[PDB]
Amino acid sequence: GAMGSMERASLIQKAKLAEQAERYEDMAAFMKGAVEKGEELSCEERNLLSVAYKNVVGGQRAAWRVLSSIEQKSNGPEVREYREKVETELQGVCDTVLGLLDSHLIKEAGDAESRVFYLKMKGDYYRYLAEVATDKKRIIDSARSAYQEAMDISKKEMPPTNPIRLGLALNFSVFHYEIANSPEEAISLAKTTFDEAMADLHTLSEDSYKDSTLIMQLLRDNLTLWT
Amino acid sequence: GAMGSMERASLIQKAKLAEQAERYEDMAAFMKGAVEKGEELSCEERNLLSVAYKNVVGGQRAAWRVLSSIEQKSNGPEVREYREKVETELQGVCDTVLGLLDSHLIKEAGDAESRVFYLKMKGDYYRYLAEVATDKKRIIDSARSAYQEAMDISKKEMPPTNPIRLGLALNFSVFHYEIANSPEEAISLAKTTFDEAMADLHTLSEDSYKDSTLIMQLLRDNLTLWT
Amino acid sequence: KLMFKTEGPDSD
Amino acid sequence: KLMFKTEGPDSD
Ligand SMILES: Cc1cc(C(=N)N)sc1-c1ccccc1
Ligand SMILES: Cc1cc(C(=N)N)sc1-c1ccccc1
Ligand SMILES: Cc1cc(C(=N)N)sc1-c1ccccc1
Ligand SMILES: Cc1cc(C(=N)N)sc1-c1ccccc1
Ligand SMILES: Cc1cc(C(=N)N)sc1-c1ccccc1
Ligand SMILES: Cc1cc(C(=N)N)sc1-c1ccccc1
Ligand SMILES: [Ca+2]
Ligand SMILES: [Ca+2]
Repeated sequence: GAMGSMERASLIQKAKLAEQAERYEDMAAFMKGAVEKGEELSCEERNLLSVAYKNVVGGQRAAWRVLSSIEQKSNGPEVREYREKVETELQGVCDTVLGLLDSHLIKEAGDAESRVFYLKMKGDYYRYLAEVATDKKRIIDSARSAYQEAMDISKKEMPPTNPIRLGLALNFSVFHYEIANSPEEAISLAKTTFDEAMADLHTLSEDSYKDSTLIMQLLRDNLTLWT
Repeated sequence: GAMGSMERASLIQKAKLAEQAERYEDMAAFMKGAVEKGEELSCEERNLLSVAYKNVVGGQRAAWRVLSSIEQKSNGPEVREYREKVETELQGVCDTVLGLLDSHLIKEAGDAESRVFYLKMKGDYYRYLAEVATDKKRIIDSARSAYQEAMDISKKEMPPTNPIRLGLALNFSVFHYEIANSPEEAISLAKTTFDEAMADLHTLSEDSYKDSTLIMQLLRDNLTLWT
Repeated sequence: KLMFKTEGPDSD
Repeated sequence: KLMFKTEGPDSD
């Protein structure tokens, strides 16, 4: 692609600069370029990839919800047309991320930390497709499958306070609540995740304790909304 | 361009939707499309045009300053390259706006409200070019010239509380302070503008008074910083 | 749309 | 860069 002539290290440096500049579309394109070099990503590089596309799709999701709400209240073709424009661009970003994961991040990821990270992302970007889907069932089952494989590996291979495991459970629980229409499964997962992490905090350093409790607080926030 | 097949009214409707969705690049492209229909713009349409491009260039300016500061502290080619990338895109947006104003918004604007609005914009987008210029003199003089013609018309044709006149003086004063390195001219203009507006507030309705005092407060804010 | 908490940047 | 007040959206 357009980044094929730039060094991998330069793409990573510029992704970090684009983050500082809040230039997340640039950040995402630089990290896409880095992935397409074909080498595995480090922990820091995986986080750069995720932060970039989360910011990009986050703006599109927020736009889509504004337009969808206007559209629903309005029910001329303009509101529908422009909602469809934004929806199509959002689906394109999701398709791009899923393509990176499938070609070939997931298959080359052998360590639990990398494989769970990528399978969580796969679940997330199928979930974002599900939010706009109206084939919705197949999309939902693809999110569930990715999340479920990530959970199984995380439960075998990672401590219950591991931040990737915690963020996976948080997002899978939200999937259950509002995509799968399984609010009891959502609440159950969030509770069990919070409680098993609480009982393992005593093993952690001050810095790891801060990392884990920050995501535990998100689980708590959702439980407060849900119960 | 790409908007040539969409109705003028649909482009305006979608610009309003894009504003609500905080999709300012879309908003700008829709309003560019509307301008290129060749009809004059209404007051509301002029404001849509200005808000759209101000948000777009505002993001680029903020990014450029982040990168410029990193670059200056750093003095590999990456920081310079990426600053140049952002700078080039910012200059392209400015060039686009200036092209709309020159083809043919300004020449068809006969009313003082429309002509001052567009000449203010011309000053602003040459000022944004000046902020990144290192031909800087010619760019600065093009901003000054546009602002000065706008001021002359506004002083002849508009009351001193008119919000367009007030926003023009505010921005011209900032031009003086930090582009032209004339801080005394800046302070003088802001003071005289504030005082002549204060003495005309008694003529205004409640709603017009709120419009004018909001921009007077920006003049005050700057004077507080400058003195 | 009430949005619940999910991992990473609350970008939407 | 201290930015002074200018008209319209404080978008930067
Ligand atoms: C959450 C975060 C954001 C960062 C940035 N914007 N540079 S660095 C960072 C981090 C996290 C864990 C361990 C070391 C650094
Ligand atoms: C967790 C995180 C988020 C980051 C970012 N936003 N840049 S960098 C980062 C990290 C991870 C491992 C080692 C060093 C830095
Ligand atoms: C079903 C599917 C699988 C995808 C992938 N693996 N990249 S992208 C995708 C999709 C969904 C909605 C609209 C356009 C494309
Ligand atoms: C400042 C502003 C923002 C608006 C919006 N986002 N829709 S409408 C508006 C305005 C201003 C003057 C007279 C009538 C409406
Ligand atoms: C001043 C302004 C800003 C606007 C916006 N952001 N949409 S619309 C608007 C206006 C102006 C004249 C008559 C009706 C609306
Ligand atoms: C001097 C000038 C006049 C312009 C116009 N009327 N559109 S755009 C422009 C410029 C400035 C810097 C970099 C690229 C283009
Ligand atoms: Ca459209
Ligand atoms: Ca670059």
